[PDB]
Amino acid sequence: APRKYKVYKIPKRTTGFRVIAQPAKGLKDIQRAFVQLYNFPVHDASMAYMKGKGIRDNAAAHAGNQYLLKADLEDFFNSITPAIFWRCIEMSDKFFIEKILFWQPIKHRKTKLILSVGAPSSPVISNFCMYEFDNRIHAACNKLEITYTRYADDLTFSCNIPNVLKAVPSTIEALLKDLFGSELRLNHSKTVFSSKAHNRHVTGVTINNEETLSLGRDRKRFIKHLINQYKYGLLDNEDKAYLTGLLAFASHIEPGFITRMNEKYSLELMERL
DNA sequence: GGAAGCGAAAGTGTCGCAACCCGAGAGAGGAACGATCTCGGGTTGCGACACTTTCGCAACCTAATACGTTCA
Repeated sequence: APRKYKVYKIPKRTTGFRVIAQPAKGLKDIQRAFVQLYNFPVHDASMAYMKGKGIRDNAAAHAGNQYLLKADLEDFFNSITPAIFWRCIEMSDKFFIEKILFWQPIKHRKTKLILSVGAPSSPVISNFCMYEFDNRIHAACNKLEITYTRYADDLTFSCNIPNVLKAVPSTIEALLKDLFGSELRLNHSKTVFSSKAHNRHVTGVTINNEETLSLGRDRKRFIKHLINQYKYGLLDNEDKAYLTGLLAFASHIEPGFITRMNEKYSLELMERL
C-alpha cells in the first residue's frame, strides 16, 4: 500500500546518512506483477535500470566527445507524484494504480504520494515519466550535434563543437517547465562543465583524454595497492572479497586494466581471486 | 515532515536624556520698585535600545537485510 513501507538509514561515503523506504513484500510482488502486465514507454538515452545497458554503455555514449556537460535533477524520486504519472499517461479503476505505485512518508498526508528509491517499480516509473522529456531533449541535441544520456538523476550531454552546450542548461529548464508544470526542478548547484582539460567522468566511470573508458588513476592505483597487499596476503576475508569485487568491476569497465594486471604478476593470481 | 532549543529578522514599545517653558525669589543700584541671575516643576521630543513575534535550522526513523563490488 502507499503506507506499506519500512524506513531506515544507510550511511554516506564521506559524512551523513541517507533515508530509504523499502516496501513490504506483498506490495512488492503486486507492483512487480503490474510492471510485467504493462510495459511503459522508455527512451533509449535512459541508460539506467534496463536490461543489458549498464554504466559502461552510458559512459561510452560520451567517450568520443571532447566537451562534456551535465546537470543533476534536484530531488528526482521524491518529486514524482500521481499528477506527473497521469499527465505522462494522458500525453502518451485507476485509483488502485495510485495505491500500488506510490509511497506515503507522512502519517497525516494522504495526498503526499511519491516514489521511493527502494521500490523495485520506482525505476520503471522514473524512466516512464521522462519519455517525452528525453524525446525532445535528444532531438534538440542531435539537431545541434550533441550526445545525451541520463543515468537516473544524471542528465549528461557531450559534443565536439565549441560553445554549443552553453545554451543546453537553459533549454533543459524551459522544457521542464513545459512538461512537469513546475514540480520537478533542476539543481543549478551541481551543473558542471568540463573539457579535455579537466577530470571528465560519466556515472563514476572516468573518460580519459583518449576517448576510452577508464577506472581513473585513483582506482587504478588503489586496486593495485590492494593487489600488492594480496601478493603478501595482508588482506582479510571481507577485504579480500572487496578486492575481488573491485577487480571484477575493473574487468567489466576496463578489461585492458585486468590484462595489464595479469601481465604485471601472473594469470593464476587473478584466477584465484 | 519536522521535536527541542536557539537564534535571525523584523516590528513595536519604553524610557532616559535633552530642550524648553513658566512661575517664583532675593533683591540691581541707583530714584520706587526691583534688571538680571538663578531654583524648581513640568511638558514634549527623540532616538537607542528592549521586548514581542515569526521563521527556520533538522533530532527521529511495529513493518529491512545481512557473499563481495560498482551506480543512481
